[PDB]
Amino acid sequence: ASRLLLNNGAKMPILGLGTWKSPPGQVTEAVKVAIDVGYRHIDCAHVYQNENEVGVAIQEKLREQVVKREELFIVSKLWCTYHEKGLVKGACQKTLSDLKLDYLDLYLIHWPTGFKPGKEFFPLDESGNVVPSDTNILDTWAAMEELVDEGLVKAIGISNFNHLQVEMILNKPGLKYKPAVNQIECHPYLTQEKLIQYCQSKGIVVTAYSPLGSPDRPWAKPEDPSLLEDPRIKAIAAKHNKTTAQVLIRFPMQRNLVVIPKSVTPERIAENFKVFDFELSSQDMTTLLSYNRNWRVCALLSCTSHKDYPFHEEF
Ligand SMILES: NC(=O)c1ccc[n+]([C@@H]2O[C@H](COP(=O)([O-])OP(=O)(O)OC[C@H]3O[C@@H](n4cnc5c(N)ncnc54)[C@H](OP(=O)(O)O)[C@@H]3O)[C@@H](O)[C@H]2O)c1
Ligand SMILES: O=P(O)(O)OC[C@H]1O[C@@H](O)[C@H](O)[C@@H](O)[C@@H]1O
Repeated sequence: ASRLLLNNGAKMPILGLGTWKSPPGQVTEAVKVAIDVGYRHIDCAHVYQNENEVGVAIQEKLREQVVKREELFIVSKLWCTYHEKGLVKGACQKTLSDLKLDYLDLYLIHWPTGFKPGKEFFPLDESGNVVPSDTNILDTWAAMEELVDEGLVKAIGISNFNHLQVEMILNKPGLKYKPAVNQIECHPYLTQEKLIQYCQSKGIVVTAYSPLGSPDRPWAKPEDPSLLEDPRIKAIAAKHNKTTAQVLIRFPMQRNLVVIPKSVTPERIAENFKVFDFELSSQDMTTLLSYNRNWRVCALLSCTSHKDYPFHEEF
């Protein structure tokens, strides 16, 4: 239960450490602490601008022999400005460089939406809108498949894909490698029952991101819902003598999901690990599910008119 079996035969640790918003000056210590504490799965991305510093931590713990490379499960993601078939290998290689590794365990397409290649992560026109690429999902998928054949990555997957977009890849003529993982937003306010049931029926593992509601998202507001401070969730935690964070992390785990909470605080990274040793009742689970309000932290709102925008479909 500490690891789930992927369709490529590998085993993915059900708990991982997230690194979006982890400042460069703090994330090396954060990752060293996590590995020491017993984390074996780190979620990364080129767009987080801190992979070099994550890589410093991974190298220090490998050199120290705290972990063997084979025990670690390192994830990164292909950013939207590199969807072109000819840019994919290079994007993967730059991430490998920064992280100081010679293969990734899992490489995800970060969003289904391709943007204009360039130095800008969000290329804008003079009208301030995001300039798309004309690339499609299937071509980018074909490029990702040959990363597997080249030995650069062990498995490939997708992130923020809706079920029709997953369908598209699954029905691709001559599909060689299925998506191993779809990483999506999921917590009590966005429970994702339909999509999770869809992916799990197709043998695709689901990873829940922003499990605590991403209280540090740069676009946060005061009137905004807060999971960590929902009295109903505080109550379920009190009953178990756990923290509301530990309840919010255990919740996806009991849905057979992988979950990747972010912290750069050593006490919280430790607190977040102690979630293997208790059980939410079925009443707790059904209750937590009933809190769904279809509320999204990450709606990629600047791309709502992109041909590949994922969140117009029901699921
Ligand atoms: N695929 C995608 O498009 C996508 C999108 C969003 C997220 N993700 C991944 O999912 C990871 C997690 O999502 P996220 O960063 O949005 O947020 P999250 O994990 O839901 O929340 C992180 C926030 O919770 C705080 N926190 C962590 N543990 C806590 C605890 N024990 N008690 C109180 N506060 C706690 C953290 O503070 P401190 O850090 O100060 O402790 C941080 O401010 C990301 O870092 C990224 O790796 C992927
Ligand atoms: O950074 P992620 O949430 O993993 O997804 C990628 C992008 O989407 C949102 O978060 C913002 O527009 C940026 O902070 C980021 O460049």
